[PDB]
Amino acid sequence: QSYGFRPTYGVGHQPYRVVVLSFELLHAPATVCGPKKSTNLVKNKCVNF
Amino acid sequence: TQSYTNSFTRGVYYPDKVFRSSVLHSTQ
Repeated sequence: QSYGFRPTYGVGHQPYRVVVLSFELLHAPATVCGPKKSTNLVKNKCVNF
Repeated sequence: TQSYTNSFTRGVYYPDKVFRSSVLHSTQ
């Protein structure tokens, strides 16, 4: 049923465009990642991976 | 046509992407 909007409406009735981001961060091949520079890989030495 | 059968033991996959060895892990 109709969901019309009027500018004269006060708070709590004005339209509220919403975008919700769903994440699935888990042990799986990662495709979306942040802007962190990749460094060279080192073996047989203690590092903060 | 149509007929019935017994599934035996089958239809088991890897629920998760993590790796295990000599582990008796259980999952729901």
